[PDB]
Amino acid sequence: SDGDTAMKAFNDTFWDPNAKMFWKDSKREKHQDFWVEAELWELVMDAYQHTSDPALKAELKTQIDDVYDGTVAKYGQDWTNNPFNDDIMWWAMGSARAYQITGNPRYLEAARDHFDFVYDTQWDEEFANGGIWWLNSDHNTKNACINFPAAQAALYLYDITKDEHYLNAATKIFRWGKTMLTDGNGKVFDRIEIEHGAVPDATHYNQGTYIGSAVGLYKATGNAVYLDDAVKAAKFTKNHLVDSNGVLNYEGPNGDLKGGKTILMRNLAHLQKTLDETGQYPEFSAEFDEWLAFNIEMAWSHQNSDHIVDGNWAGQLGTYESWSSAAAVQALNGI
Ligand SMILES: *[C@]1(OC[C@@H]2[C@@H](O)[C@H](O)[C@H](O)[C@H]3O[C@@H]23)O[C@H](CO[C@H]2O[C@H](CO)[C@@H](O)[C@H](O)[C@@H]2O)[C@@H](O)[C@H](O)[C@@H]1O
Repeated sequence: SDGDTAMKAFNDTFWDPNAKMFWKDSKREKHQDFWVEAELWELVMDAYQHTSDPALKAELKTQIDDVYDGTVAKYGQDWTNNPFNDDIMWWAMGSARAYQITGNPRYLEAARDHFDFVYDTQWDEEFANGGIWWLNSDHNTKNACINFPAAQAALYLYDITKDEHYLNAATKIFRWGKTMLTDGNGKVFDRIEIEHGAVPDATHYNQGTYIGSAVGLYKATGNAVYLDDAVKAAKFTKNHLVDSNGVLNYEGPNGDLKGGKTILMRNLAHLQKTLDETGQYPEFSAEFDEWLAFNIEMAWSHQNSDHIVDGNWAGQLGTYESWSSAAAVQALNGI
């Protein structure tokens, strides 16, 4: 469908061309959190790939560079002092994508140096036979929100570099996460803690990065089991993390989860594209396409007069937030 109207509205409402960052909300008092800015960077990249408007395309090309420059101006070039390994990995993954799109070597160095720091210092086999720690300050839990994004980042690095080290990393992370952070049936657990074990709370963004890593590992290897793993996690999402009418849930008020549909929709588009160009899971592909279209139309129907959609897609039409509002824009820029 049209993703151009939604992307331009999002930029008009939230982009700060002075700081080269998105505002956190329409009160324009604070810029977006560090990790979420990486996900809005990926949204700009997805809209760049989706649009057929050469004017908007050229604007988004410049914006891909600006989002990086604005974050580096505030946080510096070296993010390895951030205690959240997931914050570092969201940026390493965005930087890998920026290189795939542009070939600007600065984005390969940012991706590789941040990925290497996390994988080389935060992968551990002492606890639970594998997995990356959530934090580099304290080691108490290993989480879906670092492990699956790390597998995805390693798969982008393998595509760019052809260095089998990165496919090895992706495979080891994903196999460990499938074993320790899922039920084997498509449900992705939040985390596994040293004292209390697995925490089997499922969320949009952890289903999403699991599906994206499984699809990426299917594309790298040709092994149909990884695509089956992705389809099971997609089916779980469609059958559990929805309301009684099939609309994806609103996961607020938690600020990190409120915009999680953005990451889910990005990765569900990857799966849709792979099913469409392979003839895999034909009955599911048709039902998946109908359910995605239903959700995207519900989101479209929830737009305000400025073409901004808050994250409560099933609810009635205040201050708008860039992370909650990103999910509809992503949904309309599927690649
Ligand atoms: C903790 O994570 C917050 C965020 C991440 O969302 C993000 O990856 C970011 O880069 C880094 O700053 C951290 O909270 C997340 C949400 O926790 C709540 O929901 C879950 C799922 O229902 C629940 O299990 C928790 O108890 C919280 O109620 C969580 O997804 C992360 O794993 C971290 O625990």
